[PDB]
Amino acid sequence: VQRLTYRRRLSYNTASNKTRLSRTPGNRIVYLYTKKVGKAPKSACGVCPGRLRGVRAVRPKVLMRLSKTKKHVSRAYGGSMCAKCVRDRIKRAFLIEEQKIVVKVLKAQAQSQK
Amino acid sequence: SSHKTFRIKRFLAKKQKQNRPIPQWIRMKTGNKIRYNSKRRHWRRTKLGL
Amino acid sequence: VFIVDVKANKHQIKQAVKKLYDIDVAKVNTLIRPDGEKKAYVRLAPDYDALDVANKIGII
RNA sequence: CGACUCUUAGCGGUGGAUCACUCGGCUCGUGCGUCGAUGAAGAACGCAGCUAGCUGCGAGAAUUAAUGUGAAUUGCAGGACACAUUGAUCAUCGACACUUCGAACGCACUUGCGGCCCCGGGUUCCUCCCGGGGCUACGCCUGUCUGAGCGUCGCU
RNA sequence: UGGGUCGGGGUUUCGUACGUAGCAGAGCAGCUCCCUCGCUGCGAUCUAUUGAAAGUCAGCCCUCGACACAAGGGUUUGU
RNA sequence: CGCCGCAGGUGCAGAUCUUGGUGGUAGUAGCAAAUAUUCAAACGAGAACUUUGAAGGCCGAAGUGGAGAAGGGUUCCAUGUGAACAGCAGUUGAACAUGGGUCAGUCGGUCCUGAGAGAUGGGCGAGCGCCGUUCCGAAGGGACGGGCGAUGGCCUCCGUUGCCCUCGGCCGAUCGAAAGGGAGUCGGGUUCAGAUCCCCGAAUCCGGAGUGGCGGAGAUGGGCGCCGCGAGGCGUCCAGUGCGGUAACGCGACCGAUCCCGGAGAAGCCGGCGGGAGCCCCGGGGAGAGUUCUCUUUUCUUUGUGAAGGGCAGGGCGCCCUGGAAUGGGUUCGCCCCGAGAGAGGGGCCCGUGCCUUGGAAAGCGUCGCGGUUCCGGCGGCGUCCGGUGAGCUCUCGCUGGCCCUUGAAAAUCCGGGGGAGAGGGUGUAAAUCUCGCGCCGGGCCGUACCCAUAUCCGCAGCAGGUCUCCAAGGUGAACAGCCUCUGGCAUGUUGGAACAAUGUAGGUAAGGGAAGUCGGCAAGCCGGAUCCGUAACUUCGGGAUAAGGAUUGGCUCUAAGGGCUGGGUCGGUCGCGGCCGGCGCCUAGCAGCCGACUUAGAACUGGUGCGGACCAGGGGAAUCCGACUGUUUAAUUAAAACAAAGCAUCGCGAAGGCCCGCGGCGGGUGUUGACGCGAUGUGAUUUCUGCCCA
RNA sequence: UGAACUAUGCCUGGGCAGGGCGAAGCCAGAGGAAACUCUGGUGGAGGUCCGUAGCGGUCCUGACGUGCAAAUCGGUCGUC
Ligand SMILES: [Mg+2]
Ligand SMILES: [Mg+2]
Ligand SMILES: [Mg+2]
Ligand SMILES: [Mg+2]
Ligand SMILES: [Mg+2]
Ligand SMILES: [Mg+2]
Ligand SMILES: [Mg+2]
Ligand SMILES: [Mg+2]
Ligand SMILES: [Mg+2]
Ligand SMILES: [Mg+2]
Ligand SMILES: [Mg+2]
Ligand SMILES: [Mg+2]
Ligand SMILES: [Mg+2]
Ligand SMILES: [Mg+2]
Ligand SMILES: [Mg+2]
Ligand SMILES: [Mg+2]
Ligand SMILES: [Mg+2]
Ligand SMILES: [Mg+2]
Ligand SMILES: [Mg+2]
Ligand SMILES: [Mg+2]
Ligand SMILES: [Mg+2]
Ligand SMILES: [Mg+2]
Ligand SMILES: [Mg+2]
Ligand SMILES: [Mg+2]
Ligand SMILES: [Mg+2]
Ligand SMILES: [Mg+2]
Ligand SMILES: [Mg+2]
Ligand SMILES: [Mg+2]
Ligand SMILES: [Mg+2]
Ligand SMILES: [Mg+2]
Ligand SMILES: [Mg+2]
Ligand SMILES: [Mg+2]
Ligand SMILES: [Mg+2]
Ligand SMILES: [Mg+2]
Ligand SMILES: [Mg+2]
Ligand SMILES: [Mg+2]
Ligand SMILES: [Mg+2]
Ligand SMILES: [Mg+2]
Ligand SMILES: [Mg+2]
Ligand SMILES: [Mg+2]
Ligand SMILES: [Mg+2]
Ligand SMILES: [Mg+2]
Ligand SMILES: [Mg+2]
Ligand SMILES: [Mg+2]
Ligand SMILES: [Mg+2]
Ligand SMILES: [Mg+2]
Ligand SMILES: [Mg+2]
Ligand SMILES: [Mg+2]
Ligand SMILES: [Zn+2]
Repeated sequence: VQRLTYRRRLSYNTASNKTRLSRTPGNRIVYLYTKKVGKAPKSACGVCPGRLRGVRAVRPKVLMRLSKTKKHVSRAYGGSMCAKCVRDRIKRAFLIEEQKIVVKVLKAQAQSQK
Repeated sequence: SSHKTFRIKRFLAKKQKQNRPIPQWIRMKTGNKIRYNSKRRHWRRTKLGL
Repeated sequence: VFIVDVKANKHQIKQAVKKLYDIDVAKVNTLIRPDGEKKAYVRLAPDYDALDVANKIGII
């Protein structure tokens, strides 16, 4: 079998020296130095363990040359927060603001007595 | 090694250049007294200072 | 192929060749020799022929 | 008969003593008694037609100018040089020049990266690229400018 | 005449060679105008040829078969 | 040089004297670790050693192979020489001599921080200095925003520019990794020696574009009055910082500052599964070779498609919609999951290294020829095909678990969101703006050859030592074991020839006996794999345990079991010998055909009882002492009972503190700490005890 | 003047065949009046065992002992 050699002077099996096999048009097998596996964003909620949908998973400096649509989702907090926790915060914001109106009404009616 | 600094490479360059025999016409000069380069250095015999 | 000053960079080599030979150059590759002299490979523009330029220089 | 061994001598080797030589030391004495941010000492790298060392020198690089001298330098070559419309060589040295480190000075170095102001080019002024030049260390004195203080006051 | 080198014979060691043949062989896989109990392969092993095959002086024994070679070389030695 | 005086570094056999030279020893010891060489020829004065060819061997992919890091520094590559060197030789050489050789935006350095190092302020110090790294500093020199203006000029209007207002804590310089983080280059060709760097061809990242390079987006629609048969035009007014999907989210852009929030960078070890590839394997089709004494449609070799795009499989999802589940269901090798929304149906997203396609056949490769440019990326023909398998090996991606009094970096850098200060045009010739498509320019500096080791490094040397890694074929086998082989490599390790004495060194065998030898079974030998049985005392109940002990094992011929794929129709009642619905039927104890692994069990036959046939590969039992165990230790005479250890116990300390460093500073370590902590001791697991004595 | 060897702490990397034993957890079956127990699988723990590479260095008191070596070599070994 045809055995392989590194193509760079880094001779150690480090996290930056990862390769894959490739057959060239010259019918020889060579190393191709792969890029690291990118990660999708985690949600800003800090609760949901899954990563965000609709966002391309690339290394951080690749995001500079990606277009805007590939990095977010068309929604409030889109591309930074999960849809589930956005729904929860919309309801939580509304209901707590309602509760403030409750205590304001309750205190205003209870102060009618001198 | 293959990886070297510019100072190391320049030091090795001068050591290489002066590691040559004396010209033969030196031996015909008046009051010569010099027979051969006594400062010849072989890479395997004597290692460089650096 | 030229032997150049070790301090000159590719931009200086490019301009120096262009001025004192009246030729256009495409790119300059540069190494430093084991004896300490800098060597420059000066590729010429396609409309300049390196053969007859070396003839008028006198190194043919 | 020889071989071998021993002794002595002749000659030849090996070795470098002895002697003779001495552009070196050591000792004493004298006269001067002079380094450096205008960048020292020291180090590195370069520089000759043929040049590795030593020596000399700094990209003007085994030396430029000037002055004195007055026909060489030399290992080889080459080429000057009316020696008066000035001159080889050597000496002297007052002009000029003097790479990079180094107190070492933009920041940093077993790497490299800035900032400001001019000039030139691609621009065809507007600020991007390339090149060139000048600056950009710490401490400190005098003065200057800009300031701070519910420090001491004055006027309002 | 000689001694060699092959060959032959003897001795001896091991244990029955390859090939061929077999209605020998646990069986299995194909062919059925066939065959009327058969034919074509694979198959360790067995049987016969076959006490065969192979080795055997190099420090075994005898040859008188074949082949070539052998009246050559050097250094010395005297009462 | 003699004589008269003067002055000494003034007389050698020794000092294991100092330096230099030379003997005997002695043509002696020696040139013996890793199996091995032989034939012919060439060159040449000369050949055991050079070169070529032919054999026979070895390394045997955990290499004697192919490449790197450190280190070396020219040893690299040609040509020549035969002085010295390569412990024999040499026509050879890592020797000598003469020339040549290392080409980068995308391979690294460079950038970031890490453990740490280290200025300034401050403190100390006789002093050179050293302490300290946020501490006892007036430590932000920046900014689109706004204003006052110089209008410096294509003084239209936008750039510049000094000052003022407002905003501005990485709150600390700087250094610190060629294995950490870190955008983006691949394929083919080419040299005597360089190539991911040269050439050819395909890309791509970052940066810049002021007067704006081109498109596209923004963004160009409605209402009313009129003309006009209508179509279509004119005037006025009002919008317009994009759009789709229930949703997950999608579309080519998709205005927006200071400020805030978040993400990525950015995370251990181990297990078990699954997907993808490379390799290996099997069945054919070609091309070229090998064998052909006989047989063999045979045996061997070979039989491509880079990056970057587009599309499609495949994998994953703790993503969405419907709906509401117990007779609970789904489901994994294991798990695990569900009224906090299962099963089912339909979607969405991520990865896509696989396939197709652009690249692309024009190249490469294999063959077969034809011409030459003394040594043409020559010219040409033909081919570069179809399939199948897997607990296979190696990478990779993913899923899901386990372990921790252990929880497994930081920073550069990049991005998303929240908010809405602002900016832009009056319906146009549109404006501000644009993370969309295409176009233009640039990417400086340093390294880059070679060796990387039984000869290029360190060990005084071409030294059996030491020295960090990557790739990894066939057979046997449990296997990266040992043994044999292919690709690749080599010449047996600084000499050869002839003999086959003693004594060695290394390795075997030995009748009968069986430790009688010896301090002592030291050394050697016995045993050994796997399958089926069978296993005691004791025990901390886990072990002991492969206890002990026993049988079997080959070859050949079969048999049996262990799976995966599709298809199961009663029919023209008609026409798109086939298609739409249906009167028209009962596999429902499942069949039919095809395909493919190894493994197990059973049996017959068979050999001179031989069969784990080489290789691989535990002798066992009964006790006593010590140490609980695993671990560690005197590198170079001691591996132990010694040290450590968990466990037990004791002591100090509440921070103005305990213990400790410090020449010095209210300096520093524990301490990013706080009694379940830190510091100091002793004993040494478990079990059981731990008595008396404070003179 | 030295931590290029060694000792120890920290930072950042790399690496360790093939088998045996069979811990918790889980499934099923069986027995029982219950209480509960038994059996077969599954699973894959452990400063676990045999044993490579690696790391070490027991014995031969082997070789060598003007050595290959100013500490190396062979077998046998400890751990893995
Ligand atoms: Mg050396
Ligand atoms: Mg370069
Ligand atoms: Mg004599
Ligand atoms: Mg002069
Ligand atoms: Mg650096
Ligand atoms: Mg005041
Ligand atoms: Mg005979
Ligand atoms: Mg004396
Ligand atoms: Mg004497
Ligand atoms: Mg001898
Ligand atoms: Mg010998
Ligand atoms: Mg072999
Ligand atoms: Mg190698
Ligand atoms: Mg060579
Ligand atoms: Mg020799
Ligand atoms: Mg040489
Ligand atoms: Mg600050
Ligand atoms: Mg740095
Ligand atoms: Mg790195
Ligand atoms: Mg090369
Ligand atoms: Mg293709
Ligand atoms: Mg492909
Ligand atoms: Mg469901
Ligand atoms: Mg072709
Ligand atoms: Mg290289
Ligand atoms: Mg060695
Ligand atoms: Mg040395
Ligand atoms: Mg050797
Ligand atoms: Mg040998
Ligand atoms: Mg030999
Ligand atoms: Mg016996
Ligand atoms: Mg016996
Ligand atoms: Mg006895
Ligand atoms: Mg006795
Ligand atoms: Mg023994
Ligand atoms: Mg026992
Ligand atoms: Mg049998
Ligand atoms: Mg112990
Ligand atoms: Mg104990
Ligand atoms: Mg030890
Ligand atoms: Mg010891
Ligand atoms: Mg020992
Ligand atoms: Mg105890
Ligand atoms: Mg203790
Ligand atoms: Mg160290
Ligand atoms: Mg263990
Ligand atoms: Mg063990
Ligand atoms: Mg011994
Ligand atoms: Zn959430």
